[PDB]
Amino acid sequence: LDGDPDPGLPSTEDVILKTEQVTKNIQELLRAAQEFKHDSFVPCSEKIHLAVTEMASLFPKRPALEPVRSSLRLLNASAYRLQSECRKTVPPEPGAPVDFQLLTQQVIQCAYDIAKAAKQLVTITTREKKQ
Repeated sequence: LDGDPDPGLPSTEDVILKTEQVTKNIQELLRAAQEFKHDSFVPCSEKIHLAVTEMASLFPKRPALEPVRSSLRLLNASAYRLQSECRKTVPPEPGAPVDFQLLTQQVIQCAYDIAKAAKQLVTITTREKKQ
């Protein structure tokens, strides 16, 4: 803990590496989709959540940024949706009941959303001065 909300970020570098790593984790989910790797979706989605939680963890329990407050909602929700979506994959036979075709669309939408959501977070830190 500390007290009042923070205007900017604690560590500039930590943020960059935290965001840069997020984009990479997402690529794993996308690449696995095009290569039809439902079994790789479980881990690919998990690794992505780590970057999301790890990044948010660096932030205080009470942010002082307008976009930071909302960004935490979409960011956290992004990793949550991907986990729940990937959680129900089609590792079994190809004739399974699950809609494998729809699965790829779900992971792509979530991955693309979380990936783009990071752009707004990385740009906010760079543009920010905290002086």
